[PDB]
Amino acid sequence: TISKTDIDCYLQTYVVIDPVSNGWQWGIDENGVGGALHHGRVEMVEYFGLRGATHPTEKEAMAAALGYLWRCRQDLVAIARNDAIEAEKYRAKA
Amino acid sequence: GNAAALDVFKFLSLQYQGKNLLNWLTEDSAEAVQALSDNAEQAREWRQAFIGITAVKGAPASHSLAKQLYFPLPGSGYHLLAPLFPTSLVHHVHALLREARFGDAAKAAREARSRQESWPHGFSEYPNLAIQKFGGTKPQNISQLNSERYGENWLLPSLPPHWQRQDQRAPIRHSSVFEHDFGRSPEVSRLTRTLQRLLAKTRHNNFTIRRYRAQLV
Amino acid sequence: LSTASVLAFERKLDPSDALMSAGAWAQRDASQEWPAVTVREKSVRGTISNRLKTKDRDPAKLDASIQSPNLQTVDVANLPSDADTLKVRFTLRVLGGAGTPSACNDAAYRDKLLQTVATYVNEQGFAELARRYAHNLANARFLWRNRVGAEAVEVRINHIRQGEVARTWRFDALAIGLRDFKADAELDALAELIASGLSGSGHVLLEVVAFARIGDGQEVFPSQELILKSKTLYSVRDAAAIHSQKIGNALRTIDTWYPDEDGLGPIAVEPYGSVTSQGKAYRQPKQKLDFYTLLDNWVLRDEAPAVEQQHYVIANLIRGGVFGE
Amino acid sequence: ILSTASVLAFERKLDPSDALMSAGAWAQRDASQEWPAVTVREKSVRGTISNRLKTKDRDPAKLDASIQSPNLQTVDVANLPSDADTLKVRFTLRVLGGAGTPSACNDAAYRDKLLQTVATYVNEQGFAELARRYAHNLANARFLWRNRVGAEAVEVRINHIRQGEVARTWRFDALAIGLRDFKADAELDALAELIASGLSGSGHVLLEVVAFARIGDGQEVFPSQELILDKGDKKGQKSKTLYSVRDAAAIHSQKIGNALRTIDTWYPDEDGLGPIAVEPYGSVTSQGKAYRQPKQKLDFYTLLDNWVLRDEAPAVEQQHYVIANLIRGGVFGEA
DNA sequence: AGACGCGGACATCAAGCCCGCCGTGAAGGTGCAGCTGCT
DNA sequence: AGCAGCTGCACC
Repeated sequence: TISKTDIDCYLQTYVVIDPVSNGWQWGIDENGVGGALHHGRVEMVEYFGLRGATHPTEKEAMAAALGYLWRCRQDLVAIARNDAIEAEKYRAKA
Repeated sequence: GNAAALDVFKFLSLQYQGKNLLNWLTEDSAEAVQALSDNAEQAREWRQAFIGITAVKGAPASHSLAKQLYFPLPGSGYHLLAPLFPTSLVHHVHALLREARFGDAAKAAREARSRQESWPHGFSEYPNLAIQKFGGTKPQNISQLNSERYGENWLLPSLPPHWQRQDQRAPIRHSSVFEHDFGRSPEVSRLTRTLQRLLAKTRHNNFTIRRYRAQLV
Repeated sequence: LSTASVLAFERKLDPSDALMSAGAWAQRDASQEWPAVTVREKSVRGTISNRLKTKDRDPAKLDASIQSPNLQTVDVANLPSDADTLKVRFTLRVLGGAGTPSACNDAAYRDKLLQTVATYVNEQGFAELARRYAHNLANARFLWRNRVGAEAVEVRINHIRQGEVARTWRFDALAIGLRDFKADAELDALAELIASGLSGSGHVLLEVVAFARIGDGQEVFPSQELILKSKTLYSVRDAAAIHSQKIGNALRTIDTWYPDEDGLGPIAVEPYGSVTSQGKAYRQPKQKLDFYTLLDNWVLRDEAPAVEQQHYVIANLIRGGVFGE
Repeated sequence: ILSTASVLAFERKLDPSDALMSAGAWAQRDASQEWPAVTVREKSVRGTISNRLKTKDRDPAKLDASIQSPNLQTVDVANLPSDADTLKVRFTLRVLGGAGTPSACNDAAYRDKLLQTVATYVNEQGFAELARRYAHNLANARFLWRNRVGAEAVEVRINHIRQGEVARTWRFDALAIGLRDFKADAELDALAELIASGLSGSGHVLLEVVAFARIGDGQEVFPSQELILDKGDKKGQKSKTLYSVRDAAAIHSQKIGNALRTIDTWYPDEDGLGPIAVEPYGSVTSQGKAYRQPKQKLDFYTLLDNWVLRDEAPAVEQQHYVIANLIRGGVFGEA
């Protein structure tokens, strides 16, 4: 009974949403931390930059990032599902 | 202890209104005749046999395969310094790390971020954890807490900053090296993008943000 | 006496990744500087040729069969337009020591297995297996889809003794069929050399080249990569190649003894002998003719099967793998 | 219950090559082995704004100032030389055989049922119809697609390559033969019998097809264009890219193969408007319509699961169509 | 030796596949009852 | 005819 939003809880941390001069670009984060300074590493597409369209609203860019994650990178979805099973097993415990 | 004997601890930890007053059952009054509903002698005998063996030592030892390492004293001399594994502390740290991710508050505050909202609070991630599994196939030999957290040492990273950053290249192609292959370096990008994030902000609390802006350069 | 929990067998008959080049016929002798066939990524525009699903059969969403150029991108390897001959080159090492495992937990089972394999090699030498391997070399079954319409296929095998040639065989792959094991003098000499390598009386590293005369500009087929685009051809150092496991599967098609109607043709040597591309697994474990039942009857219970089953068991030991509990 | 296979794959017969394009002069057709190649070159044109503009959210001031000023575009082109009135396209074609044997199956029951059905087809009627239509598409230069729209004289020359030299020659006038009619000729029937012997498994057929089209001095010849997928669809930096292999313009091999498969003269719509190519749900996507829709029971899949499973054969034209679909080859299979 | 120009522009369209599968073997301590070699 | 070591075994 694991819905797509339960997997999307733990899949979201592999994306980053940067406001740029025109709009809200998005990119994919490898370490799953939101693309931070010290611990993370965000992949840059080849011009160098984020692999994302310049969506006006942040919900649009977030949905584009998460749909591209569900569509192309299935190992990240597998990690998110392996986290999402234990996310309700922990509620089944306490 | 012995793995066949852990049913006794499972009987002691049978939470009839608390397992602290039953495993260390020093303050029982009605439980005595419940242990033996035939007499009062063997009831007290079984009570002493259960609560007395849970604080006993024997002799100090370290059976030639544990660690014991010298420590240099100030003037001269050494202490032998045999360490131990702190399973209550490794339980408590692992429980905090399990509460910060798989809990109810993290599940609530991640759904808000999937939808770009506000909510009462935030959450954390704990990256680069490592697993060290003590029991091979049956963890009951080591500890009961090693069975509740099967394997699962859940260690935290003490790495250098540049550890997973091996790359060997020479900029023979491009003329200018600051614009190209410097921003293309893996670590500089998250400095520069955070500097673009910090060079457009409020200047009211300048005493911390100017220090962060200087250290980031 | 029981079967070991760990039993590991190392691969004999190890081939290399077979590399592809292109040129003209009647330059087979000086075919050293031939240019390598390059994989090119192209984009094609097709239609919808798949059967429609339960969701895509709606009235407003029936346009998929109507308006869909389907916009795919694939990899393609072709010959140059003034070249009609494709050259496939690989090296084949045959080792020896066919029945000695590399890992075991019970040495009584190991001594029993060594006694059984020595009993085989004393009675039945490596005469049939080496003949079948040499016939799978002599016709270009290593050229899998590259042989199916070629006007003239010629294979050439050299013996690399020190660094250079010691013996040359020049076989016509179209005279030697793909479904019968006939006899020839040079094929028997190659079988004697392969049997001498497999028994342990020498070191055999052969150079196998194969020319398939496809025609000018035609499509040659290298190995397609498995991805765990949807079409990625295989290439090492910008030159299209076939995998070594496909070449080794081409020389492992020696099994004309199985429990099915074996008037069809030879299959590859597998435990529960399986052609997964045809969806049927011969040598099923229900009939007592797979590798595990014959191996546990020959070693444990001293119940020797028929000589063809012994040939299949020794061939499965040459292939190697993980056998055990 | 004899369901169909989940994985099903049929290989391709009639595999062509890329058509190489070269330039020359008519009556020098026979000595065309040293002819110079036609090259793709770039040109930067300046056009005016001639298109339908999105006037919903744009102001008319910017729209007017747009459609006054020009626009600049970089577009590839290929023309004939100024002393050359003849294009030559050259390709090779193999006709293999092995019509109904699948290269991938999950069930041997469906495989032997399909092999029996196809062998019944070939034993009752030979490879005489399909090879006649393929010889029609060879002898008329439908291979020359838009380079034969207004050409003055088109001539096709077919050579049978035996080992390394010619064994049989045909010479055809591509405009004498139509694009819609299927007629009866002597040399057309001899070429069709050679293609029939190729598709029967009774020999190896390798042909060299050249076509000379008399267009004119300095006019434009049309090789194939290219799909720039997810690499040039950002802002329109490059308009048109023509296909050329090595400093010589070329036609795609699947375009020549689509010119060879244009034999489907049987479909439940009006089949008198012209032959189309053999596809499952026979589709002309550039014409925006899908003949042989799966609603009416006349596609490839309903015909094949009626024929092999349920032993009910369609008409002779429809099983000719499904055998042409097996000659083309593809991926079939129910999940 | 002192200089190498300004002005305007750079299109809009429709699409992006299917199917089957994903190896196993070994990686355990603690303490007790009975057998066996030794005396 | 009585001890100390070893091995198989029971249980979680």
